[PDB]
Amino acid sequence: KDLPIHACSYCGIHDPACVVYCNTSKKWFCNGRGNTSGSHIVNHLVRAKCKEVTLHKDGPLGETVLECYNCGCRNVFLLGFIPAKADSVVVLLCRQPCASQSSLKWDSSQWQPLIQDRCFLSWLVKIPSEQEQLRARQITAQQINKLEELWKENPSATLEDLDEEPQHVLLRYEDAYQYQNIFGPLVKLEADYDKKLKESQTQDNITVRWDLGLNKKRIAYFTLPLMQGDEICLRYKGDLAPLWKGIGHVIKVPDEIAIEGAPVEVTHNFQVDFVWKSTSFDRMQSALKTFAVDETSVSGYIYHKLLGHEVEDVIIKCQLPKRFTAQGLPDLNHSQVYAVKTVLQRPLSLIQGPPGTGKTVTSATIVYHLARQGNGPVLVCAPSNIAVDQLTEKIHQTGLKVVRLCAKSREAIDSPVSFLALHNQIRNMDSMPELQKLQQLKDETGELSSADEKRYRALKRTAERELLMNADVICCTCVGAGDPRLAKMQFRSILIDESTQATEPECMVPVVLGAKQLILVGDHCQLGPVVMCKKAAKAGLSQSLFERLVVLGIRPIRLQVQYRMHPALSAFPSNIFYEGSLQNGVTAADRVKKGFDFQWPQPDKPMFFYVTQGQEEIASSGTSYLNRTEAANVEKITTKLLKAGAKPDQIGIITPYEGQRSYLVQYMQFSGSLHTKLYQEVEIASVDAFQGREKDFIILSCVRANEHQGIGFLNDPRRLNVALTRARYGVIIVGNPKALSKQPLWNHLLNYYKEQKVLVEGPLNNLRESLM
Amino acid sequence: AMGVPCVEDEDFIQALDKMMLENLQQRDTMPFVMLTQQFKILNVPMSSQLAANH
Ligand SMILES: [Zn+2]
Ligand SMILES: [Zn+2]
Ligand SMILES: [Zn+2]
Repeated sequence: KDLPIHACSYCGIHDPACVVYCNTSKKWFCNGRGNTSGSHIVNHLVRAKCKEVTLHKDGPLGETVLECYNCGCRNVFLLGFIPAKADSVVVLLCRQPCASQSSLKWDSSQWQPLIQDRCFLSWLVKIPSEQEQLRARQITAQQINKLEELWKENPSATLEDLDEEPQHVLLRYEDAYQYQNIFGPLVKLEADYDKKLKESQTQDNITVRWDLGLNKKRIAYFTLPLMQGDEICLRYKGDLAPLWKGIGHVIKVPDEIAIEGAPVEVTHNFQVDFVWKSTSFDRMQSALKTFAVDETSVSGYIYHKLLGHEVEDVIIKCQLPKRFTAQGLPDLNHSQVYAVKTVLQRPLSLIQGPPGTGKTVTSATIVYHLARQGNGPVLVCAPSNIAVDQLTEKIHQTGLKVVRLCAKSREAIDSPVSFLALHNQIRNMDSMPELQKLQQLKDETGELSSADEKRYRALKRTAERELLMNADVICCTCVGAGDPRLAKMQFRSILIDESTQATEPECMVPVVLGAKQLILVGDHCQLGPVVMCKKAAKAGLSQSLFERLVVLGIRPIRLQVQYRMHPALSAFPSNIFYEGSLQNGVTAADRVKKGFDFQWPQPDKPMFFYVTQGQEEIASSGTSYLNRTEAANVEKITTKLLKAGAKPDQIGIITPYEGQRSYLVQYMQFSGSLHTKLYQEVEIASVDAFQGREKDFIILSCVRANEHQGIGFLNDPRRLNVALTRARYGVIIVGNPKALSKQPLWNHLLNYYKEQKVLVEGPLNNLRESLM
Repeated sequence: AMGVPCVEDEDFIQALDKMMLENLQQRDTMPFVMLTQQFKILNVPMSSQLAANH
């Protein structure tokens, strides 16, 4: 919904007791000063030069035009009360004549203007409390001045509506109306950009193949000269079977694409169009609107904290458990306990979870204890389905009733927690054998007759309400929180994992569903959200809520103990990105891989920088780089690790350039010494592909050998941080020191690796130190 | 207790005073009753001069 009809036309306050209808202007105004020196109606009556007002039906006086009891005069500037003598009656009279000595008999000497101290008498029109006004739109005397003039012939206009560049994201906001005015346009840029992009990805002469139609619904496979459940439109062109058109959902991302009547005899001349949907963008705008317009969507505290206002610290009146460890989950460490303890006693917390530090178990533990404060279901989100699924599984281990809500387009996708999916819980409700019967008919047929269908839908809403309303926890993606099925539902406690990977409007979709306790978990030193549109990204849409809050000065609680890396590997990132604060939950002995006879340049430090001084070159694409010498050195390192005992699927090669990634896979196929399959299972990608993932061993290929600005982890500290914190057991960087050292971050890195005597040269068999 | 006070707050204050001055010349709480036939009840505060005196 929008605001009501009787909302103050300046600030939007809509308490019936506070609003006054101007009879000429046909608009309402509250009796709060806001940021001005007088109430909003009085501001309006002076400027618009009106004198005639009416109060509101649902207010105290009922719907009464304010007028002189005696002569009917409606001029508020002449009106005031006089009281009877010794008696608690009071009438509204115009001062002259009606309220004048000779004309009267009642006490003329106690006449009191309707308009007192630049407001209507508080005891006739209520004055909005300060908390109400701090929540309203913050219009200034001057903006009213301008707005009141923009109405002299466009009465329908607002403050929001008063080209070139979009406004840049602010840190602090006057109110959520400004917040919507800033983010709203940015969200519109990403939506329009994305849509244009999707509709330009369309491809003409594609060879499709099929899977047997034994599974009822059919699959289609093809390779083009990008996510699961994305709707793709397949059209057949030619005369081997009549012109066909069908929609399918993606089930296998990549070369090969795979999408779940149709012409399964033909192979050639199909057309692929990528179907775009506004849903997530629609929902984001919706959230921004709800945030601005609905005072109940988030607590006063959270509203003011999120907008960057000064807000006094509040202790939440929750009860701490006896043991912080949740049942079903292994014991928390000192760092994680301190997080849980702290966050349960606060209305808004940020948890920073560095690589390997136990975010999910920490978040699951927090959600467990929130669940048992008993104030309805906890809402748990993450920007991505893989993160929700991971968190959903951990929460389920504690034995709470969890419902995984997902998009209707992703219901054919499997995951270890499909059995928790709402749609699957509904299917297995033996308690409603009518719904199951109607569902049998849908799945053996096309969509059902309008009577059948009304009934099915009704019972399906019932099923949904039953499961969700009784859930201890609901899990879905940030955007998924905007699902219609969760509208109409209040979430007092909300937790968002990996929030540093969503844009603010995304992250705000769930928050505006009743947040009174919000916990943002993330790491502003690892990758942030992807923003495809430069204008929007430059305007600041790439900043997350978490980040803005961190910049605002809100200090996240940091999980301090990492359990992933051998200590030598944690050392550098800890010192540079995490204030040297990371503790090692795993010892050096704990992190020698078994069946691994590899001879590190220094035996007890399993990392090194191999100097390659290859020339880079532009990939025949025209748009990237590759370094052939470096790639050669990478395969040779890959081969050594394999010979030494390492499992191929536990080797990752990270590289900033497609050209290198592409050359690197080609090279090992056509030039490795080991069997071709073995290399094929070694994952090669950008750091983006390795976010939130780990391997036993990581090789970095930096590619650049000349002076260069660079893309990727060459010039982004956050990407370097992720790059250096995927490996458990060892990491090897291959690159040109001279090229890399221009960047001060790499300079430190090289100086550190040198100081550790692990910057090396020459053949792998006889590796020596580099005297640069 | 000024808010974000503009140069156009001064103008309004002056505009409002004049407007009242101009329109004449031509011619814890306490319950009070108000005329309207119909009566309605207003809660007058102890702050006010109508309560403060009575
Ligand atoms: Zn107002
Ligand atoms: Zn008016
Ligand atoms: Zn009169």
